[PDB]
Amino acid sequence: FTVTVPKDLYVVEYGSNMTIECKFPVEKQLDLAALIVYWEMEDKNIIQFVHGEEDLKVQHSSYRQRARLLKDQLSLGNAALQITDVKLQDAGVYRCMISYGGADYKRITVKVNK
Amino acid sequence: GPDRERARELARILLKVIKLSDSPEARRQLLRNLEELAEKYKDPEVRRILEEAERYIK
Ligand SMILES: [Br-]
Repeated sequence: FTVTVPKDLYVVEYGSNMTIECKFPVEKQLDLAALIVYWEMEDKNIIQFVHGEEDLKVQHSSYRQRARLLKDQLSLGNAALQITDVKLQDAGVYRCMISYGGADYKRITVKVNK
Repeated sequence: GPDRERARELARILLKVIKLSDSPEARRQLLRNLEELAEKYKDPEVRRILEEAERYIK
């Protein structure tokens, strides 16, 4: 079981939206009761998608109303994180962890320019 | 080296989700991932993370 990222280094502008792709193998129909998707940066919980459901109370405040998992993509094996209106505090190392018949994770480094 | 450091980092993530999860099934699934990591890397840091995680499998 391998998680792969097509782009592990982002250089984004202040005020941009950014989409970070995080891919995992799906050789069947997606079995939602076996899937966990987790996104963080530093120790900030961004996305915690557990077996088809999310807990809004777990998401860090600085990502409330600004970060979302593109759930349409999950059936294709892409657990893409979308972040709206990027600011300097969003620079850093993002981590995407997938557990789906095995576990893996990737790091994505995000520089914010302005 | 770096692969071991990645395994330790993944293990820490698995523990975090366990602590913040409601679902016994999710917790068991992540614990399985941890034992899979312990089985592969035979690492004392992964082991201690696994030991702490086992305390949350209620
Ligand atoms: Br990585």
